[PDB]
Amino acid sequence: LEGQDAHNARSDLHLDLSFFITNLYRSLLSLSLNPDLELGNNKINLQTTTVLLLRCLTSVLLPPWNIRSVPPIRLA
Amino acid sequence: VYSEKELGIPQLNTVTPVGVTKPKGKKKGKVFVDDRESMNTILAMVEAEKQGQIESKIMRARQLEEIREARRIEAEKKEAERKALLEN
Amino acid sequence: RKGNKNAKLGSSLVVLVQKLEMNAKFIEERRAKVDFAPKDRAQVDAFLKDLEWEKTPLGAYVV
Amino acid sequence: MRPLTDQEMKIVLDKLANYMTDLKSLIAPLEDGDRYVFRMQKDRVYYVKLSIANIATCVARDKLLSLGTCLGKMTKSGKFRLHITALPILAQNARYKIWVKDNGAQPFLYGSNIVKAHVGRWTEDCPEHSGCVVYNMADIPLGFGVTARSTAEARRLDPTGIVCFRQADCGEYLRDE
RNA sequence: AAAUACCACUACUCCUAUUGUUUUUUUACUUAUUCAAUGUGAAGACAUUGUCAGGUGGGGAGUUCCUUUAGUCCCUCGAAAUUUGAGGCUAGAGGAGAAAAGUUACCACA
Repeated sequence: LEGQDAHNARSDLHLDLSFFITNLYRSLLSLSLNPDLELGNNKINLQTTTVLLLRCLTSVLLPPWNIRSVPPIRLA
Repeated sequence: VYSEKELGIPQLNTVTPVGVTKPKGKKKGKVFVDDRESMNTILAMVEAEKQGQIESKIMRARQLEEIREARRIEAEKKEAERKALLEN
Repeated sequence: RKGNKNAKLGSSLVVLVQKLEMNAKFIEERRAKVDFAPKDRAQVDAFLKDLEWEKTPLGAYVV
Repeated sequence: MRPLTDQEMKIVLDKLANYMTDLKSLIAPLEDGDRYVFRMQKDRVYYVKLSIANIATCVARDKLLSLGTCLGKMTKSGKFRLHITALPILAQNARYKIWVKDNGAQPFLYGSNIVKAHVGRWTEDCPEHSGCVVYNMADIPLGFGVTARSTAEARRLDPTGIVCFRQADCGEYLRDE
């Protein structure tokens, strides 16, 4: 969804990431108590789960597009 | 143009069944929707016609599947209530 | 309890978690009335020096 | 007081989905094993807690005047209409929302239609006749309505041109005083 | 309002002690009780459950009470003491039935 064409397609294509946002929100606590966070040019294939978590959180809270449109409730 | 409800037009049996119709000017028994599952199925249908047209076949299938699952859970809960009130 | 059958560990952990929840609640009521602006933190720096490790429900539990 | 029937629930949820995105959020269970339910007193629908409805059951029907939040009224012909009392729930779950300046917020509070001369922020990709909750520049829930044109048409529209049609504003609290 | 000298009574409020009764809260333990099994284990005096008095009942089944007025100053409850309030009685006036119905010098459209 952070690809440009998908971003412009968003409304027409009905591409909603609410499921992924909610899943990350519900899994934060389990990942926090997970003991294997640091047991580890690519943009997806990253070997460390904490690196993956920062990529997810950066995409959610600080998206490249519409950075000044993020819901304050989500941010808080 | 005048409404089919205003005009005394009889109901006609088609592929969509008329069912057991109710006599005119009499007590149409009120069935109440206060269950969380019944609200879920009505809500799922409402959101279906609100969203409408989807290009993705899998997305359309998932919309239909969530409506089907809502109906399945409603039927299960109603049958369970029937059993509960028939035995105990 | 959907494992093992170790009811001893089960009861020990259930009482542990109950006391942890009670202590968290206790902190809720005594912290609900503390001002913590980011340029004024006198109350939080003077929060609970005057209470000893046996008054808390978890203190009673541990002792 | 009584629960809503199937047709009544369908109509109420049709209006509510016309103005909102998520409705399972409204009917979802809470932490204490409680949920929000729908009730009807006289010709008005009330969005209420189940616990509150059950505890208010003891009040006589002719002496119960309000309960929870008044969501609207079912008309004589069987049509549901929302209210400025129902504005808050639309605020938590608004689909389309339009911001106005102070010089347009005061007219809207007087009961006028929103104009692009009053608008100061838009919602991108808004269909012609959709559901838009009207805010001021301080994100204060001010009202709700249906917009008259799409975003592109409103942008290319005359500065003195109707963009949204008013249905409810916060000035009705000065009606019922 | 009440006036103090004199000397008599009981009426509350706050404390103490033992020569005693109950009720409530917290905590502890199993015998009340709850759950699992078959040819004994866990929780716990809390839940659950039951009986009466009631409130609501647009849902299910069956059939076709309050308010005002005038009166005897006739009775009960509540209040204040040197008088009231609410009920009670006599007989006028208000409130086929959850499908919908009636109504408006009002609004919009036609």
